[PDB]
Amino acid sequence: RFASVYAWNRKRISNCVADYSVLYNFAPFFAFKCYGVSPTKLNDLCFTN
Amino acid sequence: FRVYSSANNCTFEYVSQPFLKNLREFVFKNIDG
Repeated sequence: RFASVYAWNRKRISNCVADYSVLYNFAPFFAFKCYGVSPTKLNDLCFTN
Repeated sequence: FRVYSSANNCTFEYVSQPFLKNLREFVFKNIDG
């Protein structure tokens, strides 16, 4: 169950290997728009949170 | 049994597998965080 638009549910992702490749398998994606980065090379970077 | 103090809001979590005629030596230091 998702939260309201004003009470947007926030979660912090730290200390874990990010397989940004299973973000798929969920839908055809009405929108999958990435800003400032590319959808493919997300696996070529590492971040803090 | 596990009350150090109140008003704790740590989001980050961390490691496990606890540490422990019985001289237990240890050492602690910080280096640029």
